[PDB]
Amino acid sequence: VDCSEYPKPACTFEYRPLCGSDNKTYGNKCNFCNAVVESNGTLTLSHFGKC
Amino acid sequence: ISGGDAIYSSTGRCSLGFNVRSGSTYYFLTAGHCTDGATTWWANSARTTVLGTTSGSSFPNNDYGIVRYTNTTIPKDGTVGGQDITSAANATVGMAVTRRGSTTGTHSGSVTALNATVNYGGGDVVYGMIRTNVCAEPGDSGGPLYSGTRAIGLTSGGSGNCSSGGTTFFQPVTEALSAYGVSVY
Repeated sequence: VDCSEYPKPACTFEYRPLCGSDNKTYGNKCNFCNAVVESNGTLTLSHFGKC
Repeated sequence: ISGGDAIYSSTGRCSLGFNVRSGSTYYFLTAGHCTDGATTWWANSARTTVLGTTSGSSFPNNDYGIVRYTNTTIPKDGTVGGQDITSAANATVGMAVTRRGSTTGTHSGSVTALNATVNYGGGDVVYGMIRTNVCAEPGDSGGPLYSGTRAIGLTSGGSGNCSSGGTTFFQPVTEALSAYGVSVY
């Protein structure tokens, strides 16, 4: 996952989880990438799937 | 199984919008972004209970899809959780609505705008959407938006979350019904 085209003002809501370096499960890639932007690039991907 | 319940495809989990039928053929509606590229759907994460197979899918532009039931014994309730649905209606600004989804459950709010354009990026743009102040989170895609016993829309997407508040867009269900020649029951 590349969050380069983020942020996005809206995300669809299917669930395909990713596990962030903050130990939070992100519900989909769009949600994860908007969070990376919001953290100003400090959040990273820990692994695919739930945390 | 009824509106708002989890549905699983090969790729992830969405929510069932509404159970609908044409003649003697039963189907369920859900979001097009969930039906896109999915063939078979199941009722559980283990994929042991089959529901059926995708029969139509419209996304982007619109955001609806329909799955034809192949499972003969599963109960196909014409409700949303326990709520009965008896008809479909057009959304209006100011209308109180309720959404149900497989991740967040039931949340209420109101329609704040019609015919909105939502750009999910990469050329995925959807038009004609209902905007509301109801929250939603991943997994809630495709679930029903209803008002009383009236079917109004299918959850498509948005921002924010249920803890802090959000904005969610829904595909008008009337359009899907029409496209597929099916009706709620």
